[PDB]
Amino acid sequence: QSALTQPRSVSGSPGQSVTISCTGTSSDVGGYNYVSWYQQHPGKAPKVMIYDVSKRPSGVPDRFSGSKSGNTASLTISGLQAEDEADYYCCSYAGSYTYVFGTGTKVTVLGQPKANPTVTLFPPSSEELQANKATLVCLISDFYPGAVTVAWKADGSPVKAGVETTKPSKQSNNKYAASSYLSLTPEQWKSHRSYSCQVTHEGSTVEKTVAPT
Amino acid sequence: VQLQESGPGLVKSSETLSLTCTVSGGSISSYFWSWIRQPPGKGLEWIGYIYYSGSTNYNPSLKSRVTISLHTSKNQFSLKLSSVTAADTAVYYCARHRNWLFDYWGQGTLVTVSSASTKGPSVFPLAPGTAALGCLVKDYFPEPVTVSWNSGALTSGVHTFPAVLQSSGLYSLSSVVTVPSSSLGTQTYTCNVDHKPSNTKVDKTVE
DNA sequence: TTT
Repeated sequence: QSALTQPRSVSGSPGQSVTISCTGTSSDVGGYNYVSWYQQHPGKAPKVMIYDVSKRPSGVPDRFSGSKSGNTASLTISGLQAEDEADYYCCSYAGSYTYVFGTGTKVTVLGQPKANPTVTLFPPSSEELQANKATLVCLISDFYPGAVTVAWKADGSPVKAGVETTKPSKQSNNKYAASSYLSLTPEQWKSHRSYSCQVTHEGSTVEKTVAPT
Repeated sequence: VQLQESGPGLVKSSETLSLTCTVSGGSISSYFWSWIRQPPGKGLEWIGYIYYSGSTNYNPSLKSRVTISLHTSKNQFSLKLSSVTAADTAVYYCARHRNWLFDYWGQGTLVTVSSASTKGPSVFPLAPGTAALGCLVKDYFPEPVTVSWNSGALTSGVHTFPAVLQSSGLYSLSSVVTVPSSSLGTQTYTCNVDHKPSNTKVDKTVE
């Protein structure tokens, strides 16, 4: 089945509220009330925060609440505290003894002003082309919050195959950076007129383009 | 009550990945017993679960490859994932599933899928207000590699990215430096790549 | 076989 759709990034200052959506289908999220939510801090196992749409396990603070509307579940965190910064996954029963997890949302508890990413797209080096290989390298730097969506295009047309993207990691200056690689053959690289790396960060999109030359 | 995964961290391509979960402080005579995985930097993926009575139910996209078994005399349950490729590289978690939720999770075990022998990286230049430049450190195994710039003298604006494991079973990473564009072709910028597992060092001046 |  298809993973449940979540936003990549949600954010708020300490004391504010955020809501995370989790969109499924009528055969999972909107088919049962067996929706659960999981919190994951770096390097740790997921930890259950909500089950049966709206119930809290013992020990989970009351600032976490769950709800549902049609085929969309929502996790709401009121009065954000610094320790709420983590990844959050919804999960739903999906019929005939199966479960499907959502794609995950990074919750950022804002401690800096937001920073837009600087995007540099490198074409394959002539040295790499001589090695009968081709990698486009899309470098994304100096952004906050640390969550970004990367999409690749070949002559304005989405390219899903041969894409590898790194989870954003903190730079030495406390903003984030991420990287995406599009792996092609030299012939693929030469056959197309243009290639683009499209970076989406907090509503805004930055696009860089490169062509064989 | 506690679950913990045991078994190897490195499996060869096209072989069977085997893990065991040992339950302590509790029996396996109730509930469901589940496996979930998470590729590095990506989302959770349910693999399957087994009911205490033996009934197995797996993710439909992994069905023909997955075996979950109970071992009651050891209070364990196991996972076998056949036909493994680099795409199966993930943190594998066991978890108890009770009353429609996953409540006690193991710490997880990273399983890397590769039949790669030790190999040193190819280093390719990422040639350039400010300008970004870098080095693509490609097709090495195993981790780690360390990258410095100008023998550690240049640290401002430097960022080295986490490694990606490609479909080949070999790792790649990039390291980048943001410098003033007026210094290009006068200042030299050299990435020093150190791959101890293959006894390899590469210096690459990028221009 | 199976909350």
